[PDB]
Order: sequence, then structure tokens, then C-alpha cells
Amino acid sequence: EGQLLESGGGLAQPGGSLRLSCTASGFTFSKNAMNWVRQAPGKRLEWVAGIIGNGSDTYYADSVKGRFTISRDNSKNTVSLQMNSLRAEDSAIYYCAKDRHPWRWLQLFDSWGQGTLVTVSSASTKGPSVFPLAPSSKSTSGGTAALGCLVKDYFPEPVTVSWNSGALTSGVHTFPAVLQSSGLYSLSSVVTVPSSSLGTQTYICNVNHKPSNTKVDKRVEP
Amino acid sequence: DIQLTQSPSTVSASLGDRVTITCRASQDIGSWLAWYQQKPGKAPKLLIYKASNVESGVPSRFSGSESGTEFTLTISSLQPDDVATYFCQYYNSYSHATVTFGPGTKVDIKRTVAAPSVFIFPPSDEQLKSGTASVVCLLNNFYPREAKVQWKVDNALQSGNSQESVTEQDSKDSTYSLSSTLTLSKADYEKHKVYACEVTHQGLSSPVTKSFNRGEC
Amino acid sequence: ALLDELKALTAELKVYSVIQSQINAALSAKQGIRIDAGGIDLVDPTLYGYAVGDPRWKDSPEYALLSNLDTFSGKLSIKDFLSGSPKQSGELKGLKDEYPFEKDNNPVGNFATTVSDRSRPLNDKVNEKTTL
Repeated sequence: EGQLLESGGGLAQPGGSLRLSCTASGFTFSKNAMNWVRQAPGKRLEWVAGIIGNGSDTYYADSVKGRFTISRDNSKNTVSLQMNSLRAEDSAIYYCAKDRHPWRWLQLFDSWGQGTLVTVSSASTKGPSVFPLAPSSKSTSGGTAALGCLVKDYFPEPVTVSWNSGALTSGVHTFPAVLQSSGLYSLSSVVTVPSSSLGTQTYICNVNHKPSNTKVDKRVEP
Repeated sequence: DIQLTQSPSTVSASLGDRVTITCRASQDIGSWLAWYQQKPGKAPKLLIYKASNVESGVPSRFSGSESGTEFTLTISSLQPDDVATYFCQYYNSYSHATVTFGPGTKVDIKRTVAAPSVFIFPPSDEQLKSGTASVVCLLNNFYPREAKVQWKVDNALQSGNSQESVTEQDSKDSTYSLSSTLTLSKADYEKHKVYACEVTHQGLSSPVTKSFNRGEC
Repeated sequence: ALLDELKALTAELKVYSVIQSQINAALSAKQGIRIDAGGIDLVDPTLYGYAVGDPRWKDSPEYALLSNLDTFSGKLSIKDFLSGSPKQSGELKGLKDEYPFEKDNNPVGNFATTVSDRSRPLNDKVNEKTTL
């Protein structure tokens, strides 16, 4: 089936200007076309949907009207605010969509894009406040415990984190950030540890903070 | 365009279960309809079709029905993917959005219920110099018992210094879990003796609460 | 009989002549044009001679072949028209939402030329279904 795939899933400055993209796979423009949907943060708020009625056809409420002057191609189909004052309300996830049809012939193709984010933040780069986090004795239950590594208040995304010479990443999971109005991010890695695995190794967390080009490592102890 | 409201829905009893989700329309077009599904951390997908001339319906476990100012989705074999859903249409025959979708209502797919295990975790000397502290909640399967952390320090509730999120059901262990963290200065950990998390639910508990002192960790 | 197809092609050519009338006014008045959803609308039956609330519009070929356009919400701007489907003129693509008025290579004259060229195959079909 047909495919959609976005790019430019990064950053802009408030009151500045921005331009996203599609790259629609083998798409030829037709009766059915493309359109741009604004997924709001977490909750699907009401006035959100169905920006750009057809290809290049600007349309919304007055709350963005005139900003969204999309360009053209057979594949780039580009939503765009090129001179048009990107607001804090315009930080969201912007999706390509295509006007699919059923009935097994052409245009029965999965029809939504991979969802390009838009960060807005006037932060500099900032190094993470890293902290590995030992278990309490109280947690030692069901034959199990868990450990954390907090990675607090940093910018920009993304980061690579691992444990025990980088060999420990299965039996480990990570919580993504919560994006505060201050325009920073965070993680929490957690290790699932059986009680039979405590004491059997020295435990260490590895942080590769890509924006500061530097590796930092810390051992598990209070 | 037409405003919408979607209700009700709750957890399944099992796999293979039956659930029926309705909606109300503030204004009229007929039965011009489709349902969109939002799996978490994915691109949305499409379900139901056909208009006021109610020609033949949908393959597999999906179905729906409409009259007056209401329309409804019935799923007859409710699967572990099936975890958020919405309504739409714009006026010609198919695709787009009613400028708003019908704003959806949670869905989840069951294995045995639990209440959480809850632990405070000891801050290191590096964490304590930095006035940081941390907590975990663990719960086998998704019921869920959807929850809130309430960080409290010598009976004062904490905000402007706080973080929370839920990780998905573990691939082997089926654990739902919820980390959280707090921060103040070292001088606040000198002024204040005890730091605590109250834990609260949609289920029948605002009891469950853990607390610690700086000297015992 | 062919009078229904003449009425259909007349609905296209009436709307294209309304667009040309707005363009000729903009050229005369030294004005740029806005063609998007904030601009001029093409649903109003008075563009086609029918009175305000006159139920003749409900069956009219002009309202029929304009409400049944794939961009129609109930409203229809010049751009929703100039980007829509279906039409016996075919349709354009890549059209920008505003054109300014300027002294050399004037954008509204280039736009008027663009509309005029695709109007000529419609005039051929109108000459045909008027002379048949």
C-alpha cells in the first residue's frame, strides 16, 4: 500500500517562522488529495482538525487564519508558516493525511503520516541533572525490586542511556519527558531487578548526552 | 459545523468481549459518518463507513448503528490494540473532519485487576545535596486503577517542582507502572523532616501513602 | 436532450465570467485579490440572477454544479472553486492564496491570463453545445 513520511521534526523560536514537509511515496495529485491535521498535546481538543482543505487550500478558524500558506509539489505538499509568526499555541504534532477510499482498488491505502512534532523553546543547550536511584528495603517483595536513573531538566532532545557497560538494556524501560512551559525535557530509566540479581554485580548507568558531545557514568550507591 | 459528544465506555471483561459506544450530534446532516481509532504513540486509523443510504457495513469485529441525532460503535470481539476511538465527517461523501472530531472516550482490554504496590526510593547524597527525591508504583496487567501522585512535605502539597508519566504494560511481566519525582533545596531538607507521596485512584482508595526522613535513607 | 448539458456548461461559464468580472474590477481599481476562504464566495444565487430565497436555485444548474463540488462546505471561495472538482474545464493546481497589484509583470494580469487560457476549452464546449 501507499506510504507517507515526514521530516524536520525539530525546533523553532516563538514569533519566528517554520516550514515542515511531506515526502508522499509515488503520489500523483488527483480528485483525492492531502491535508494537514494538528494533534494537540495529549487531549484531542475541539477546533483542531482538518487544516488545508485540499492540497494548497488554506482553511481554519481566525485563530490561525492567514498563517498556514502551504506551498506545492507532487510529494512535498508543504505546510508552512514561512514569514508567519509561529505562536506557543502552534507547538503541536502536525500530521499528513490522505483522502482514502475502501473497495480494494487504488486509494485503499493506509492514510496517515508518522506525525512531525514542533518544539518551541528559547533555551540554550543544557546538560542533564543525572541521578541513579537505589531501591528501598521496603520494595523487596514478590522476589523483586526496581532502580531508576532520573535525567532531569535538559535541552534539547534526544539522548542515549544504558546500564552495566551498555550490556543492560533488556529488563530496562524509560519514561519520556513532561514538556513544561519552561521549554525543557527529562527522562527516567528504570531497571527491573529480581532479588536474586541484587548484590551479584556492580550496577552503573551510562549517559551519552549527544547535544554536549560527552559521556557520563555513575555507580549505584546512596 | 455539528458539535459532538461521545459516551460511555469502560474496560472490557476479557479478550473477545462486546462493548457499545454512543455519540450525540448538536446539528444535522443525516448518517454521514466514520470512526477513527488512536493506538498510543502511533498514527490514527479508520473504522466504519456508508452514509444516510445505509449500504453494507464493515469487515471483522467492527459494527455501528444510527438514528435521530445519535450514532454508535459496537465492537463484538474487543482486542488488546483497541484503546482510543472518535467520530467524523465533512459534506460531500467521504474523508476529513467535522472541524472537530467527536472527542472520544477511553477503552481498555482486561486481565486480572490489582491495587498498586508503592515504594519511596532513597535519594543518594548527590540527590539530597540537590534536594531531589523519587517514588514508584507497580501494578500487574492493565486494569487500570488510573491514578494521581500527591507529593507532600511536612503536610505541604508540592507543585512547580514535579514530574509524572505511566509506562505501558510490560511485554513479559505485564506491569503497569508510574514513576514520579520532587525537588527543593538542601536547606528545605534541613527545615523539613519528612517527605511523602499520597497515592489516589478512580478506584476506592485515597489511602495508600509512603513517607521518609533524610537520616534513615 | 442537450439543453441539460448546455445548462451544465453554462453553469461553469457563468461562474468563470463572475471570476473574470472580479478580476477586471481588481485590474481597474489597482487592487490585489484574495481568493482563499476569507475572499469572495460563489454560492450566492444572485450571481446567477435568482432572488434572495428564490426556490428556483434549489433545482438550478448553477447551484447544482457548485454545491456538488469536492471542496464545498456549504460555502465556496474562488480558491475552493479554482482548486475543486469535477469540471469539464478540468482544473488548475499550485495557485497562491493572494495576488498583489504591481506596476511591471503585474501578478493579477498573469492570473487573468492563467484563468483565460483554461476558459478557452470551456468556450469551445459552449460554442459546441450552443450550436448543436
